[PDB]
Amino acid sequence: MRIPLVGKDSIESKDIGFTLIHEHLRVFSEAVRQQWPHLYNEDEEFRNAVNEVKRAMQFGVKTIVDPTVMGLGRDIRFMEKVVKATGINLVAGTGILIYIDLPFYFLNRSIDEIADLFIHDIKEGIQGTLNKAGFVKIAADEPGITKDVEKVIKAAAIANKETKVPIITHSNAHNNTGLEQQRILTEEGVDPGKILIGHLGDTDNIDYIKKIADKGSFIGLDRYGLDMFLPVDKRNETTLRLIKDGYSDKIMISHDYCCTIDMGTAKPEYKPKLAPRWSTTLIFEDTIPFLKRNGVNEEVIATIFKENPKKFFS
Amino acid sequence: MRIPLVGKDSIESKDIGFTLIHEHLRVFSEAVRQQWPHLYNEDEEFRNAVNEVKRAMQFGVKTIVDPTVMGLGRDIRFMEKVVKATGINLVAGTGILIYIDLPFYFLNRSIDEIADLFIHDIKEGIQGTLNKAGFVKIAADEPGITKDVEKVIKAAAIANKETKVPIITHSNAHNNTGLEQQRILTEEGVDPGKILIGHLGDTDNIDYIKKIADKGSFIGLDRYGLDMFLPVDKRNETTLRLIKDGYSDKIMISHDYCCTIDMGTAKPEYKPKLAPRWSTTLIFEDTIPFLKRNGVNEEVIATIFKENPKKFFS
Ligand SMILES: [Co+2]
Ligand SMILES: [Co+2]
Ligand SMILES: [Fe+3]
Ligand SMILES: [Fe+3]
Repeated sequence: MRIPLVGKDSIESKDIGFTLIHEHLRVFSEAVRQQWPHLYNEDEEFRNAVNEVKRAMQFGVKTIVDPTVMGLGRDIRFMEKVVKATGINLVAGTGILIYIDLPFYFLNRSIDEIADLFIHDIKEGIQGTLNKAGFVKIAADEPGITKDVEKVIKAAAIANKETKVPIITHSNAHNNTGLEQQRILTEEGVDPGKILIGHLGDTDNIDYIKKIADKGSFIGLDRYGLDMFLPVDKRNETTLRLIKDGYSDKIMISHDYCCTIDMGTAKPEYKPKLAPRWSTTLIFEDTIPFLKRNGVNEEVIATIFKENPKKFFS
Repeated sequence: MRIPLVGKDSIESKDIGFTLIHEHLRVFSEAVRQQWPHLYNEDEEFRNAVNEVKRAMQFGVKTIVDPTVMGLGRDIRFMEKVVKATGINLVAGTGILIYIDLPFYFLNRSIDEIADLFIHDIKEGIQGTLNKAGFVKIAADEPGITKDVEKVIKAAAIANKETKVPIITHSNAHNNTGLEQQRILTEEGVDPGKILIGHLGDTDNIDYIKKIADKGSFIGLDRYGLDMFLPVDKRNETTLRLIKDGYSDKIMISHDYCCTIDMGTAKPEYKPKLAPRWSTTLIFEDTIPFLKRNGVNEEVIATIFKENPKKFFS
């Protein structure tokens, strides 16, 4: 297939190259930014995103997939400015990130109406531009598969069947929300190989992770650097074990890094070892060197960062 | 006190004149408008608001209080354009309308931080303008007094104690959310006479309505025309009974009219009598004529629409 890119002509999926599948140029709550602009500094957000993207490119990253959608402050014009300043291939998406209920707008509205919003972004363009969405992003977390969460999942299935774009999820690794997302999507006719079940790297429960991979979907070991969810060393051991056991062709690795994010800062926790620097390049500083010196060869690295994204977007 | 007005110098509260205490120039879900602008037409929204405001002014309305805040799409620049086009006195507010949880921005943030946002809008101005907020708006509905709902209530109390602006609420008339809002605010030191408990006209449970008025707060008979909550005739009978029983000095009347609103349309219900035309002038067409021909004198009308707002803002 051809993948739409922000600020560029679309590319063939075979040309995606080395990809970070889950990173955020910027995240914010739409209602807070609209109501209290004094809390934000767009110039700093722009500088932060440009600098992070440039650093990723210096390590060989060719494409970044950014699943900032409704609920996380997607801004296609900000994204296109970052592209112009860096030259990155940037894949933007459509979708909705909620944990409980949809915004009031959606009262009395059908799953088809929700799907039409996603299809609009895929076929016509995002936010009044010709930049088109290349995937759909959906979520579930601690509250489980609520009524409105299910509506969004089913709308993503409709958009995938109509346009063939893949689906990226946010899940909570400690309930079975990821497993439920996969099942609900596949029951609607979505190819399991067109789904990335997100945030599975937040657990060391390898049997749960493997169960989802064995059902055909990519597994998101996608929060490297967020020690609050799982420390880097345990993520590395889980990643290494999955590679040793033959799961390279389902593994996707990223950081979920937010070059800026507006949420309040949680209480710091200090451990014996110096805290890792969460960024878009931590895997080049820590994870990839760790895998290599544990015997993981170059072909595994190419599978995870090139072949798997290529398949996902094919 | 002096009441700040959008696009005008502040006025003494004695000069507020005939007031509609709860009307919306425009409502939308911030995240949906940001992500799917194709669903909206600002020129139509502007025309609708200007035309409604002009009609209200033709019946003698001097001031409109608009409690559109975070969660309902407050836009101070849109409001100031409507003022420029009409000459209305418009009171804008600050606050947050949620039913369950706050946006992700508020994770790990204190009640004091929330109050600081409201105080910023009151003292410094709304959305980067010098238009200042003249009241705080808070909500609770079917989910009851959740953790985050309580946080917003307590933040409104802090803002009221610091700045002396009054508090308008949204409640669900069929639970005791309005009674709970009143109690929580008064326990924090808010004068009950600085509170309007909203949406009480949605019930004909006169004992519940009177209980709140007797605890010192204004009662919002504030959704005239929304037959889905309560039909006009039963609202009129409840209003008349409250007047007959001596409650004029606590009654506030409005329509909650939204000149535009983005929410999906509920299923229509057709009754034997022609449905009333919900607008900002329905009370001049129906309610006020009904009260007068049932013996309600001009002094009652002046109490409800002039003296009560004056007290509320004093
Ligand atoms: Co996520
Ligand atoms: Co309300
Ligand atoms: Fe993310
Ligand atoms: Fe309202």
